Amino acid sequence: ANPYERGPNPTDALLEASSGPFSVSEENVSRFGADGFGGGTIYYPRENNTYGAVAISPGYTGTQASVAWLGERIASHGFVVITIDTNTTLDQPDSRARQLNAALDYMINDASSAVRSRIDSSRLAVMGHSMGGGGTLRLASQRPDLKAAIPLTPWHLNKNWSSVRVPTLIIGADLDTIAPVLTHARPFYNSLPTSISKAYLELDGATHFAPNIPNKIIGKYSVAWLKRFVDNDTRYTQFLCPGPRDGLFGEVEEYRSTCPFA
Ligand SMILES: [Ca+2]
Repeated sequence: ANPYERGPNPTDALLEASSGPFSVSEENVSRFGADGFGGGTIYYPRENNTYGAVAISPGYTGTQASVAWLGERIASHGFVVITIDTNTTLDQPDSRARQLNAALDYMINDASSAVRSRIDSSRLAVMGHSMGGGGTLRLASQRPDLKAAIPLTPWHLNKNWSSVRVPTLIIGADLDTIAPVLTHARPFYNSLPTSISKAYLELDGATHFAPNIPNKIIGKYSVAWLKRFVDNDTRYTQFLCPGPRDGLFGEVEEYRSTCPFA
C-alpha cells in the first residue's frame, strides 16, 4: 500500500550490481545555464513514473566526473539524480550547500519536461563527497523538508550537527588522511541526535577517494538508504538493520545505526 515503491523486490546481489533495474537517460545543464551552481548532468529513469530527486556534490578541486558513476547507479534504481559541478572548484562546504539547493531548484523548475514529469518535487535528497559531504550536512541542518542526506567521507570545520533532523547515513574511510574519521566523520555522526534515523558506515582499507570510483558497498548502501527514506520503502530496511557485518570476513570496518528506524 506504499505508493512510492518502485522496481522489483530487492536482494543483496541486485544492490551490488553495476546497474539497477531501470534504464536511464541523461539531460545536461551547462555552467551558464545553471543559476547558483556550475552545471551538471541529470540522470533519470526512462520508465514513466514519478520518482524522488537527488543532488550530489563533489569535493574540493572535484568535478562531477568524480561522482558520476554513483549518480547514474542511483538513478538506475529509480531516482532522478543531478551530479553537479560547483561555481569554482575551491568552494567551501557552506557554499556547496547553497549549490546543492540551487541544483534541486533547477531540476524542479528549469529542467525540461522529461525531467520535471519524472520528479515528485516533495521527495528530495542530497549527497556529497568530502567538502560536498560537509555541504550535505549543512543543507540538511537547514532543511528538515529533505527526506535523506548521505555525506561521503565528509569534511567540515563545524563538528556539531545536532540540528539535523533528516535521515542521515555517513560513510567514512578508515585510512582517510584528508578528512580523518577521528576528527570529521565520527564526530559528525556522534553529534547527530539519537532521536533521528541515522547510520555510520566506515569502509575498511579505504582512502579519502574510495567514493570516486565504482564501489559496490557505497552503491549498495546509498541506494538502500535512499529507498528506505526517500520512498519510505520498507523492503530495504533488511539491508540497513542490522546492516553490514562489522569485522573479519565482513563488509566494513564499522557500522553503527539507530535501528530500528521509525
Ligand atoms: Ca552557473
